[PDB]
Amino acid sequence: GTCFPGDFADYEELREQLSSVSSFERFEIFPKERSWPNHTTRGVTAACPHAM
Amino acid sequence: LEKRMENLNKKVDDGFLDIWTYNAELLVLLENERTLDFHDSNVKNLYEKVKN
Ligand SMILES: *[C@@H]1O[C@H](CO)[C@@H](O)[C@H](O)[C@H]1NC(C)=O
Repeated sequence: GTCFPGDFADYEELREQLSSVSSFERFEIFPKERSWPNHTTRGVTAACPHAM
Repeated sequence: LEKRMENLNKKVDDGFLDIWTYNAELLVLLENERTLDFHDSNVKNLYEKVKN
């Protein structure tokens, strides 16, 4: 689940909303490369590992 | 953000109505048959009394 520790606000309400959902469409709300010109978008952590 | 309470209230309201509807229909369909059998029994008692 949440690999980084923290509190998920209104988790059970999110489950109750997602119970009656037939489909989803995953779309890019903010592009990573172009919508942040003056910040560093590269961020990794050891609490969430992928392929060692 | 109180969807669970709304669904609980709907569950209570839709669960009582089914029980009361079922009880009313059972009461009517049993008392009708009891009334008809009672009438047939009364006619049979008059016939037996006149014969005796
Ligand atoms: C980012 O930095 C550039 C260079 O100074 C600046 O022109 C721009 O307004 C800044 N902000 C964004 C959102 O691009």
